[PDB]
Amino acid sequence: LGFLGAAGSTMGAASMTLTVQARNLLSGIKQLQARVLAVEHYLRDQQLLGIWGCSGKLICCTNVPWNSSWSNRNLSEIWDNMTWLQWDKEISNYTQIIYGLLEESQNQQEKNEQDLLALD
Amino acid sequence: LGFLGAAGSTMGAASMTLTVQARNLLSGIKQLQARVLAVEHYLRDQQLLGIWGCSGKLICCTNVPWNSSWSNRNLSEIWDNMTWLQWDKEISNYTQIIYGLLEESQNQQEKNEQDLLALD
Amino acid sequence: LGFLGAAGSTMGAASMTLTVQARNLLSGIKQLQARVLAVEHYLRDQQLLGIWGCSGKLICCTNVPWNSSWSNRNLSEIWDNMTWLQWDKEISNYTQIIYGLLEESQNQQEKNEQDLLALD
Amino acid sequence: EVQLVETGGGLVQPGGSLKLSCRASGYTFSSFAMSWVRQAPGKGLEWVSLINDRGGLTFYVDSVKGRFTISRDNSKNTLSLQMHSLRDGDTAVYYCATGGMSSALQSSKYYFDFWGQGALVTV
Amino acid sequence: NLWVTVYYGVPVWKDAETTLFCASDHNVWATHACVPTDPNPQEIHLENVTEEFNMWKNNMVEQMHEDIISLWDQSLKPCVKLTPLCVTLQCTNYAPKLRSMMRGEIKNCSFNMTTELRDKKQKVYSLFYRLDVVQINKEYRLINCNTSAITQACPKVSFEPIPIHYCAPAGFAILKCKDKKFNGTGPCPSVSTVQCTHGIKPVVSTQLLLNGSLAEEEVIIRSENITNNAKNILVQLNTPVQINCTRPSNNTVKSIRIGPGQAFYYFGDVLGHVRMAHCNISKATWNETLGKVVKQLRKHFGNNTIIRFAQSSGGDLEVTTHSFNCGGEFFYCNTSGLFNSTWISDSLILPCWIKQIINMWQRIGQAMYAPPIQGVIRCVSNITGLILTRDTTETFRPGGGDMRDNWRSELYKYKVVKIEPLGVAPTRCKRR
Amino acid sequence: NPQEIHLENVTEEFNMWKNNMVEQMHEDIISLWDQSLKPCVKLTPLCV
Amino acid sequence: IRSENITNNAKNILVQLNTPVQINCTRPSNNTVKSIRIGPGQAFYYFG
Ligand SMILES: *[C@@H]1O[C@H](CO)[C@@H](O[C@@H]2O[C@H](CO)[C@@H](O[C@@H]3O[C@H](CO)[C@@H](O)[C@H](O[C@H]4O[C@H](CO)[C@@H](O)[C@H](O)[C@@H]4O)[C@@H]3O)[C@H](O)[C@H]2NC(C)=O)[C@H](O)[C@H]1NC(C)=O
Ligand SMILES: *[C@@H]1O[C@H](CO)[C@@H](O[C@@H]2O[C@H](CO)[C@@H](O)[C@H](O)[C@H]2NC(C)=O)[C@H](O)[C@H]1NC(C)=O
Ligand SMILES: *[C@@H]1O[C@H](CO)[C@@H](O[C@@H]2O[C@H](CO)[C@@H](O)[C@H](O)[C@H]2NC(C)=O)[C@H](O)[C@H]1NC(C)=O
Ligand SMILES: *[C@@H]1O[C@H](CO)[C@@H](O[C@@H]2O[C@H](CO)[C@@H](O)[C@H](O)[C@H]2NC(C)=O)[C@H](O)[C@H]1NC(C)=O
Ligand SMILES: *[C@@H]1O[C@H](CO)[C@@H](O[C@@H]2O[C@H](CO)[C@@H](O)[C@H](O)[C@H]2NC(C)=O)[C@H](O)[C@H]1NC(C)=O
Ligand SMILES: *[C@@H]1O[C@H](CO)[C@@H](O[C@@H]2O[C@H](CO)[C@@H](O)[C@H](O)[C@H]2NC(C)=O)[C@H](O)[C@H]1NC(C)=O
Ligand SMILES: *[C@@H]1O[C@H](CO)[C@@H](O[C@@H]2O[C@H](CO)[C@@H](O)[C@H](O)[C@H]2NC(C)=O)[C@H](O)[C@H]1NC(C)=O
Ligand SMILES: *[C@@H]1O[C@H](CO)[C@@H](O[C@@H]2O[C@H](CO)[C@@H](O)[C@H](O)[C@H]2NC(C)=O)[C@H](O)[C@H]1NC(C)=O
Ligand SMILES: *[C@@H]1O[C@H](CO)[C@@H](O[C@@H]2O[C@H](CO)[C@@H](O)[C@H](O)[C@H]2NC(C)=O)[C@H](O)[C@H]1NC(C)=O
Ligand SMILES: *[C@@H]1O[C@H](CO)[C@@H](O[C@@H]2O[C@H](CO)[C@@H](O)[C@H](O)[C@H]2NC(C)=O)[C@H](O)[C@H]1NC(C)=O
Ligand SMILES: *[C@@H]1O[C@H](CO)[C@@H](O)[C@H](O)[C@H]1NC(C)=O
Ligand SMILES: *[C@@H]1O[C@H](CO)[C@@H](O)[C@H](O)[C@H]1NC(C)=O
Ligand SMILES: *[C@@H]1O[C@H](CO)[C@@H](O)[C@H](O)[C@H]1NC(C)=O
Ligand SMILES: *[C@@H]1O[C@H](CO)[C@@H](O)[C@H](O)[C@H]1NC(C)=O
Ligand SMILES: *[C@@H]1O[C@H](CO)[C@@H](O)[C@H](O)[C@H]1NC(C)=O
Ligand SMILES: *[C@@H]1O[C@H](CO)[C@@H](O)[C@H](O)[C@H]1NC(C)=O
Ligand SMILES: *[C@@H]1O[C@H](CO)[C@@H](O)[C@H](O)[C@H]1NC(C)=O
Ligand SMILES: *[C@@H]1O[C@H](CO)[C@@H](O)[C@H](O)[C@H]1NC(C)=O
Ligand SMILES: *[C@@H]1O[C@H](CO)[C@@H](O)[C@H](O)[C@H]1NC(C)=O
Ligand SMILES: *[C@@H]1O[C@H](CO)[C@@H](O)[C@H](O)[C@H]1NC(C)=O
Ligand SMILES: *[C@@H]1O[C@H](CO)[C@@H](O)[C@H](O)[C@H]1NC(C)=O
Ligand SMILES: *[C@@H]1O[C@H](CO)[C@@H](O)[C@H](O)[C@H]1NC(C)=O
Ligand SMILES: *[C@@H]1O[C@H](CO)[C@@H](O)[C@H](O)[C@H]1NC(C)=O
Ligand SMILES: *[C@@H]1O[C@H](CO)[C@@H](O)[C@H](O)[C@H]1NC(C)=O
Ligand SMILES: *[C@@H]1O[C@H](CO)[C@@H](O)[C@H](O)[C@H]1NC(C)=O
Ligand SMILES: *[C@@H]1O[C@H](CO)[C@@H](O)[C@H](O)[C@H]1NC(C)=O
Ligand SMILES: *[C@@H]1O[C@H](CO)[C@@H](O)[C@H](O)[C@H]1NC(C)=O
Ligand SMILES: *[C@@H]1O[C@H](CO)[C@@H](O)[C@H](O)[C@H]1NC(C)=O
Ligand SMILES: *[C@@H]1O[C@H](CO)[C@@H](O)[C@H](O)[C@H]1NC(C)=O
Ligand SMILES: *[C@@H]1O[C@H](CO)[C@@H](O)[C@H](O)[C@H]1NC(C)=O
Ligand SMILES: *[C@@H]1O[C@H](CO)[C@@H](O)[C@H](O)[C@H]1NC(C)=O
Ligand SMILES: *[C@@H]1O[C@H](CO)[C@@H](O)[C@H](O)[C@H]1NC(C)=O
Ligand SMILES: *[C@@H]1O[C@H](CO)[C@@H](O)[C@H](O)[C@H]1NC(C)=O
Repeated sequence: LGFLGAAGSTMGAASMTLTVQARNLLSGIKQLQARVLAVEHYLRDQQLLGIWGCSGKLICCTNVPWNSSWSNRNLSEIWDNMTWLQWDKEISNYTQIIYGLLEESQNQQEKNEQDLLALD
Repeated sequence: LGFLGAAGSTMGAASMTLTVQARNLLSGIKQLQARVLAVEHYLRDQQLLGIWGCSGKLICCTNVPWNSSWSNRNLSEIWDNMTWLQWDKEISNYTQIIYGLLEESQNQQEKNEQDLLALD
Repeated sequence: LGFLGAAGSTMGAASMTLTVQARNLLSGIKQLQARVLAVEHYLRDQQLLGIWGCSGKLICCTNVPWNSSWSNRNLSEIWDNMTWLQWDKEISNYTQIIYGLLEESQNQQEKNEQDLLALD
Repeated sequence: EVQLVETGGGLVQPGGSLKLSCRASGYTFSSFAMSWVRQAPGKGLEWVSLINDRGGLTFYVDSVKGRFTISRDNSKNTLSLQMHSLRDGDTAVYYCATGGMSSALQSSKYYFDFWGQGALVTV
Repeated sequence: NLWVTVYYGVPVWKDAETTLFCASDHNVWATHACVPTDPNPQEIHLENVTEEFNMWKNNMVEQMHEDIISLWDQSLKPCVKLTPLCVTLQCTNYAPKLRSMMRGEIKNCSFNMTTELRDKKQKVYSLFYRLDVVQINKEYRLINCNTSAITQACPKVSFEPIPIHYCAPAGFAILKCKDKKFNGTGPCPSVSTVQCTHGIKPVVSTQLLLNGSLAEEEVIIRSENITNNAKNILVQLNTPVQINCTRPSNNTVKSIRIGPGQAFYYFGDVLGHVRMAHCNISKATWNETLGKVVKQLRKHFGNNTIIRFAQSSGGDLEVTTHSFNCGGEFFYCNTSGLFNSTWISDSLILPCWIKQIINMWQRIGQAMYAPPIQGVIRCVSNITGLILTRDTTETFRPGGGDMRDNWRSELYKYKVVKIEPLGVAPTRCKRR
Repeated sequence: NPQEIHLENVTEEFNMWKNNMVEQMHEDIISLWDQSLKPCVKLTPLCV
Repeated sequence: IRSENITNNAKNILVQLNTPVQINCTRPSNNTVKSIRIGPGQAFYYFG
């Protein structure tokens, strides 16, 4: 395929091209500003992903359950019958909620890990 | 609370607001230079932390013992009865020593892991 | 020693100074552009390591076997009798092949981990 | 002055269930880990379960590992133990106790400081 | 038994010097080039945090000074260069039969001026204020010819002091002091953190400060060193004193072309009467205001020490008279009627005058020509503070000239710190 | 090698009248034009 | 003696010495400098 080649395909197939997309995200004043901004944008996503407990991973998962109010649309018949562009609109009003939960159920894990390692 | 809201609280209590602080560290020439510098600073801290074996963690512990000479003022004395701004002065002359030890007792770990993985 | 002090030493000996080299990679338009580029270069290497499944590590091994066509030179012949500068020429035509393999034999791992975590 | 007061208990036939609870005061409840200790009529003391101060980490003795749940509520200042699939060997006085593990920032104890009087469980 | 634990995101900081960016919601200040504004400038009170402030070492002040000078120069750079006007002028008195205060203040001069074509000259008559010309031995020259070329300020660019907010770059924070009766240095216990400062109006004046903030409770007297006569004393008032300034002359503005797309604007004539510019100050308010200032000065100098105010001592107009920009005209006013007392334990009028050749910020070598303002001028502002200097009595006189002090009076509440979110402490765990 | 990838099964909304690429081209063309006239002879002496 | 191509006579030869040769240069004449304002803020300096 190539960059964005899977954009019109289902979430299932598209999940296998994450490497392709990731490699194309990262590389007179106005041109220099654009480059600096691209770096800041990139780093903010990496910081966020790291905060959530997901660092050097393209795919990772956590302990935050999916709420049925967040566009409950089956699983198998939707995951493989929907594109990412469509999914992105289906849950666009919930990403801030999800992101907040992802951070909370990480800070809890760091504290639990720190305590377990303190047991002699 | 909010950014720096825990600055006047104890070290223990303030350890629970690390996420808040982390998210506010990262987002015509003079201003563009300031942005570039902020990025370089950010990356230097991330590199350093990664060298010590601490990657995406906000809290991580290691194998370097605390020396009693490094202001070892008891334990509850600092976590419950001191703020981070005070702690930063109590050990300000030992951070380079500690950082050197943290780097060393990592490189040793990487070699041990590399050898163990070589056993059949 | 110091930065690049191990450049003339064998690969085995030089593998112990990786920390030194890594720390020297990070810190009017022409000069500002040079700084922005240094950051973009750094980040590309970090992205690549993350893609390969090797994040906060200076040394990491993977599941890609060494192909003897990629300049086989024994084992001790390389590590105890060659410098990194020489090795760099011995396999200069194979780095893209190797990198492609390193990315593929990661995506295979991420999917296998995702499926194992789905078992109850 | 520590006030650890157990309730619940009673006679439950084998295979049944019950819930014990302990209310507490005097000491900041949320600052301490708590455990349940069993006093069988002839054994004296058996450790059963431990919960950390935030209510997120629990540990059990093998004999109740697949049957009992230890839980905490820091707004209620309540410690509780839910027993299931009770057996004759579980007849004992069950004590509410303060102690055991700590927070990793605060002088780990590994001993019990305070005890309640104990609820009686007969299977 | 304890091990080193590393924490990232630790709420600590160090004093630091950085570049702040501005934001605001044409004007001389490039407000359109400074607009990354924030409708919700959240402020976080920091409980139990005491920080040391020092307004005399505050680099936010130095940056504000540099930014203002730079914006001024950029905005008024692409304008008409009045180099063709550095000619010999033939002048007489505008109103030779006038027996008023304005007798001799306005000159009626002629020029041999350039025009659109290089082959021709035109005879031009215009009016000048006395302070803009020099007799050279009839036979006058513009005063700027002695040192520099002069540029006509663009008529389309306003001198209104639109508020500017200063915002921190990521990794930095601005801390407010917020104690009451904060004298510029030391440990405020009421500190709060903000992303960006309140808007500060870049009002430029000498002697008296206009349109600034007020003290919350009582007059606050600040100094780098209260006993060093080489230093200025900045006085912040807790009440405004209203001042009403005017230019009671209906002027007509004329213009000519002096080159290929270049035009010169000038003072043509006066309709109605010729009257002296002036400012009105409530007499009672001013006397009460000084009484408050003296009461506070006695805290440093003694309640048995006689304190007197006196007339400014000398130098050029920017240091001997009050000056401000109202309606675009540049006024100079005599404050000798205010600083005249001796304190021991209806309205006041300041005569004023205006001039069109202005040397801003001691930048000798770069003059500006202020085009005349059509019609009449009325301008109302309050005095929010004043600048004093010092000679069994103490003598206080008005100060000025160095604009950094005008900005110190607004930025005294802020400091910039660098966030350093990484540190270690002993804990009880070993990694594995 | 100006590679192009067909986005099979992608439909997208275009609006040429709100396309800011036009505004950038407009400004860059004017700027280049103007820059190129800076190091040149002024003819103000000819306005006679 | 250094050269890009020592056999190419069109190239320069750069010769680095291992010892300095001292050279003393002078303008043995006491000159007086005068100045004239030639415009509003400009002055010309010249050999008087
Ligand atoms: C201290 O703060 C006060 C309060 O803001 C400030 O006084 C204000 O000054 C402005 C400008 O000098 C006054 O606004 C004028 O009001 C008249 C009313 O008819 C208008 O005609 C004026 O507009 C003309 O000029 C504009 C310039 O671009 C043109 O665009 C326009 O078409 C007109 O030509 C202008 O709006 C305002 O009324 C006063 N406020 C008071 C209470 O008088 C004062 O100047 C500040 N002090 C200092 C020293 O700056
Ligand atoms: C799923 O999300 C819904 C809201 O979208 C959560 O329900 C809300 O919970 C709060 C908690 O007090 C109530 O006040 C709201 O009235 C609830 N709203 C609705 C529509 O029920 C729900 O609890 C979430 N479920 C899970 C499992 O987290
Ligand atoms: C704790 O720190 C002290 C110094 O702060 C270390 O002791 C020093 O060790 C060097 C080793 O050559 C001696 O030369 C110094 O004289 C020692 N100083 C003192 C005061 O004795 C000590 O070894 C450190 N402890 C640990 C466990 O690292
Ligand atoms: C090692 O690399 C060589 C090539 O450098 C691989 O051999 C090739 O494999 C392809 C597979 O279709 C054949 O078409 C080529 O003809 C092979 N080349 C040669 C020279 O035989 C080899 O398979 C690789 N080894 C491993 C273990 O993967
Ligand atoms: C500008 O012109 C003035 C007027 O001739 C020069 O300054 C005068 O110098 C005499 C010397 O005693 C003083 O008495 C006058 O009072 C001065 N006049 C003023 C207005 O200051 C002045 O030096 C000239 N400036 C330059 C750069 O030559
Ligand atoms: C604040 O001002 C006072 C003046 O009132 C300074 O004190 C003088 O310092 C000089 C330094 O050589 C001494 O010679 C004087 O005798 C001092 N005066 C008195 C009355 O003692 C004081 O040092 C200034 N503060 C600072 C920090 O410089
Ligand atoms: C300042 O106060 C004076 C009065 O002392 C005002 O002067 C009067 O202004 C009115 C306006 O038309 C005239 O009719 C009076 O004849 C003036 N009186 C005198 C004595 O001249 C003056 O206008 C005030 N100025 C301001 C700015 O308010
Ligand atoms: C400046 O002085 C000139 C010279 O007297 C004034 O111009 C004269 O005005 C009278 C009034 O009718 C005319 O008759 C003359 O012909 C004018 N002279 C010239 C040479 O044009 C001029 O008006 C004065 N300027 C102002 C603003 O009053
Ligand atoms: C150094 O300069 C010499 C002199 O020009 C070059 O040699 C000439 O190379 C051309 C190439 O066709 C021959 O035709 C000439 O006959 C050569 N001249 C001589 C004297 O042999 C020589 O190649 C240059 N060296 C390099 C590296 O370019
Ligand atoms: C350049 O030539 C002029 C003209 O001869 C010299 O100026 C004359 O010097 C004599 C000496 O006393 C004067 O009497 C003349 O009046 C001067 N002429 C003028 C026009 O002023 C001039 O000095 C020569 N320049 C130098 C540097 O010697
Ligand atoms: C486009 O839709 C058709 C429908 O069957 C599908 O077969 C094809 O693979 C889709 N294209 C992409 C890029 O997924
Ligand atoms: C929901 O998932 C089940 C799984 O078999 C599927 O059979 C069902 O049709 C799905 N419902 C939909 C898509 O409405
Ligand atoms: C989902 O199934 C419907 C059934 O006709 C099909 O039209 C649609 O294109 C499918 N969606 C995707 C993303 O392939
Ligand atoms: C988000 O909220 C808007 C409010 O009108 C609504 O129309 C839209 O459908 C919502 N999106 C989702 C994913 O529910
Ligand atoms: C400030 O100190 C008091 C002293 O008891 C404490 O209660 C309060 O919580 C402290 N403030 C913060 C932010 O912790
Ligand atoms: C160390 O902390 C404990 C906590 O109770 C305290 O009792 C002890 O006295 C402290 N150590 C010293 C030397 O004071
Ligand atoms: C430590 O305890 C003392 C006891 O009075 C208290 O004043 C101080 O504020 C405490 N420190 C902190 C950081 O709260
Ligand atoms: C650091 O060294 C200085 C040198 O005088 C000393 O005063 C200070 O107390 C030292 N800091 C610590 C944490 O020991
Ligand atoms: C250089 O080569 C010699 C050969 O014996 C070896 O001993 C020496 O250690 C080498 N230097 C480095 C820096 O490895
Ligand atoms: C190649 O490896 C073998 C393994 O025993 C070793 O004996 C031989 O000497 C090696 N070749 C070279 C050139 O060292
Ligand atoms: C490897 O061994 C050969 C044997 O002659 C020697 O010449 C060569 O320099 C050695 N390589 C290194 C890096 O020391
Ligand atoms: C890379 O290819 C070139 C092509 O001529 C060859 O000469 C060189 O030896 C090759 N390098 C390696 C490491 O085989
Ligand atoms: C303009 O130049 C002429 C030339 O003779 C002169 O007579 C006239 O007085 C000049 N005008 C002025 C205003 O100097
Ligand atoms: C401001 O307060 C500090 C507090 O120590 C004092 O030393 C300083 O002299 C005060 N400023 C004046 C002008 O007195
Ligand atoms: C100034 O003169 C103009 C001439 O039309 C007149 O309209 C205006 O009202 C006058 N202004 C005053 C204040 O008299
Ligand atoms: C300034 O003008 C206002 C307008 O109402 C007037 O009330 C006030 O008294 C004037 N101030 C002075 C000092 O005259
Ligand atoms: C200033 O106000 C005080 C208030 O009593 C009064 O006594 C004093 O005489 C006033 N001064 C003048 C000059 O009127
Ligand atoms: C000035 O008045 C204050 C009022 O409390 C008093 O404390 C102070 O000592 C007085 N100073 C003198 C010099 O009398
Ligand atoms: C202000 O008026 C006083 C009154 O005598 C006079 O001494 C002073 O020089 C005047 N100031 C100016 C700048 O004219
Ligand atoms: C100061 O007040 C006295 C009182 O008569 C007066 O004579 C003197 O001229 C005044 N000075 C000024 C500058 O107004
Ligand atoms: C005068 O001071 C008051 C104090 O609130 C302020 O509201 C008013 O705007 C000030 N006057 C001017 C012209 O700003
Ligand atoms: C410089 O040294 C190199 C070493 O190989 C030699 O080939 C070259 O001809 C020399 N050039 C000169 C000008 O000496
Ligand atoms: C040059 O002439 C000046 C004139 O005062 C004299 O002082 C100076 O010494 C002379 N210099 C030489 C080198 O003769």
